[PDB]
Amino acid sequence: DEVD
Amino acid sequence: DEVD
Amino acid sequence: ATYQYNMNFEKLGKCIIINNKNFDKVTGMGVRNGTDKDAEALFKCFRSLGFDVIVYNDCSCAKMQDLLKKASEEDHTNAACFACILLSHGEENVIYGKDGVTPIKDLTAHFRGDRCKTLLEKPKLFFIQACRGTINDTDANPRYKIPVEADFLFAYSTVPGYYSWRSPGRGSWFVQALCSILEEHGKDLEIMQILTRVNDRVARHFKQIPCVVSMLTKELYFS
Amino acid sequence: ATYQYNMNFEKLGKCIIINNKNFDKVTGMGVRNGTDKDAEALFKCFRSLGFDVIVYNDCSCAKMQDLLKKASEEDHTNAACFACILLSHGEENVIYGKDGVTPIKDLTAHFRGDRCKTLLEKPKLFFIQACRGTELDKIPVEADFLFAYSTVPGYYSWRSPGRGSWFVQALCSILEEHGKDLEIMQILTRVNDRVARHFESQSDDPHFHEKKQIPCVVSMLTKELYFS
Ligand SMILES: [Cl-]
Ligand SMILES: [Cl-]
Repeated sequence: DEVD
Repeated sequence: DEVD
Repeated sequence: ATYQYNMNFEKLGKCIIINNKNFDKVTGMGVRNGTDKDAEALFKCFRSLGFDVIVYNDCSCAKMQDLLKKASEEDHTNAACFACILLSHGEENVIYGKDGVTPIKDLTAHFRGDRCKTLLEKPKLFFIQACRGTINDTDANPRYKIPVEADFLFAYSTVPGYYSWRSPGRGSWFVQALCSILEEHGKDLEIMQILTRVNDRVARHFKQIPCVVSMLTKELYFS
Repeated sequence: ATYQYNMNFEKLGKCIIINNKNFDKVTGMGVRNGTDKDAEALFKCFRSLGFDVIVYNDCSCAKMQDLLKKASEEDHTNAACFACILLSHGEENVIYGKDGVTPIKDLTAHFRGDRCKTLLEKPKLFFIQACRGTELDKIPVEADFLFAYSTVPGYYSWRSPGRGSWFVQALCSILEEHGKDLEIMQILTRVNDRVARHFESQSDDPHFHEKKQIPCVVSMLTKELYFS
């Protein structure tokens, strides 16, 4: 997963 | 009237 | 059913009111006349909801942190929820104690899902009458693990940029509007319905713009 | 009826979606893979409600301020409300454009009653998918404003590169199922629960593995909001  |  | 908080407990829960009226000279803040009438009114309208209301007066920052920490360490197993009301001066992200300022999130941190297991998955309400200027897992099992800031709700008397008004002889408009609606609809309306009406009542009083910051995962009825 | 927003207008309102995926090298911000699914899914679920949806990709800070300023200058007399969805990187109080950051409150300031008469006493909805400071994990707003943040200040806002952001996934899922029935806070509360229970982060870095996320609704609304 990636973050903003 | 007063403020907080 | 699954969209409302379970209110089937022995008691509704504890409601802690911090009533700060007199402040130290070094704070540069004046006396908050009328806040005593707010605290007394809040005591009555919250006892009627079913809360066990406790009132503290003129608390220092260390005092505010301690009593809330102690309260978060109590056994809330047979309680449905928790409530805290703050009556004081305030700037951005901070509330005024008798001797200075303390971060609001430092006060609420004690009740996070990882620090307060007995209030886990339970509503945690914070009502704040003031100006606003201008970490572990809750469970080892991923299936029961929830965010630590979940089930929190904040009811501010105003927003940053506007003032929070208080009548020296009567009290704040926010408290009066809050208690009035709680008396009439505290047992039949959802929490957001109540607070939305509060926002309107203070708005039609005319500036002051009350708001609600909700991290709730269910609907809240005081039953 | 006297506790609801008047929804008896010709149209529900305008809905602007800002989809920032690619950013300039000077920002050092990576590509937000999965945001294209979000923008398209949001286009669908918001059109279903009855919104006039328009999507812009990779807007600069100047462009974002411009299109929102132009929007507030439009005539919203026959509109029930206004909605704006922001999809980008971000920090506390700011959202990323392709060429840097710009304060969120500056974007929403255009739609205040004193600058937008035709939207006075009508709900302005702002949905924001972005981080809001991650140290844990100024024009004032007005009444009839609502901010649906993807996360709480100090915490991460997660995004699946192959499915989209958790917040948008949950939002459209609830809107397609109960968007015509439930009040706006009921919808957003279910979005909160969906994000909070259905998702956990995936990473081979145990420090950023199986982390949780809770959205944040900031409501200055004075009435209840049903889209029907
Ligand atoms: Cl007093
Ligand atoms: Cl993408």
